[PDB]
Amino acid sequence: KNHPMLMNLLK
Amino acid sequence: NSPLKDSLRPKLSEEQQHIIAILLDAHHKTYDPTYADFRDFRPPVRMSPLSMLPHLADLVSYSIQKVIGFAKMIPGFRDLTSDDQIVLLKSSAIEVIMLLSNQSFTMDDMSWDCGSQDYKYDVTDVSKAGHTLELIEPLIKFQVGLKKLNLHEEEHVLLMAICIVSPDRPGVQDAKLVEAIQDRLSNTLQTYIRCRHPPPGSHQLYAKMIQKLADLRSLNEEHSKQYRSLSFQPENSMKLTPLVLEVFGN
Ligand SMILES: C=C1/C(=C\C=C2/CCC[C@]3(C)[C@@H]([C@H](C)CCCC(C)(C)O)CC[C@@H]23)C[C@@H](O)C[C@@H]1O
Repeated sequence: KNHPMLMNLLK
Repeated sequence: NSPLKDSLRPKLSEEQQHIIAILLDAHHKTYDPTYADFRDFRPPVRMSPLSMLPHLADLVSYSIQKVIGFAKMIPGFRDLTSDDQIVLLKSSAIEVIMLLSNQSFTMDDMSWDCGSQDYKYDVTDVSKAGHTLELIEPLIKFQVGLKKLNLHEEEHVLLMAICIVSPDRPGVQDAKLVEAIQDRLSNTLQTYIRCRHPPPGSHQLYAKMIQKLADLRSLNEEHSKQYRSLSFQPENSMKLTPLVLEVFGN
């Protein structure tokens, strides 16, 4: 579903 | 005493104390009780329809970022796949925000008081963000019931972590691993209550806390319903933030 911002905050 | 009998005696293990210490620190590093950053949000407007949506959208978006930071520090959380971390945060964010907010909530007038009149939110403010009593009344009831538990901060942060790492969340892949992570936290909480929470406050406290998790699922479901209705209107969706759209839905 692509969650770029969530994905980036989780890095 | 036999090894069995002695083993049945509850004791907070060093690892369990360690878990509590990490979660307390994580909360310390992600919840600002000075509320200094609220200046940064679009201004609250209290009078027009949805006049409080810009401000409360900004508050919520800010708080989602804090929830993510807390989640990353939960022992075990980062051993999950990226996908599972994402689904757990998407599903729990609103619930953890509701839990976090109990810190500013006050039963003096049943509002969320963040240090100044500008940043004091009551049921009228929430309705002016596009929500109805169907959510707001149970939300207040929840805040009251949680406040009545008079949780130790230790219990508060354990509850938030347990909320986040729930195996039955929609989209969860490795439910078995999420469950193992949660169980370590749940056992830590149960043992903390037995050894550190003196009666009568401890009476059925764990069961009461798990009931609050069930309450949060119901609040989550209703919020999602009202949010979908709210965000269905493009002019409303325009007032949200990119992070809120990504997490709560677009
Ligand atoms: C955020 C925090 C705070 C309060 C939370 C509130 C009070 C106002 C209404 C809110 C924001 C509820 C609303 C139903 C959520 C509306 C969100 C949206 C408009 C996008 O559908 C959820 C939690 C409630 C203040 C402080 O405790 C930090 C915390 O972190």
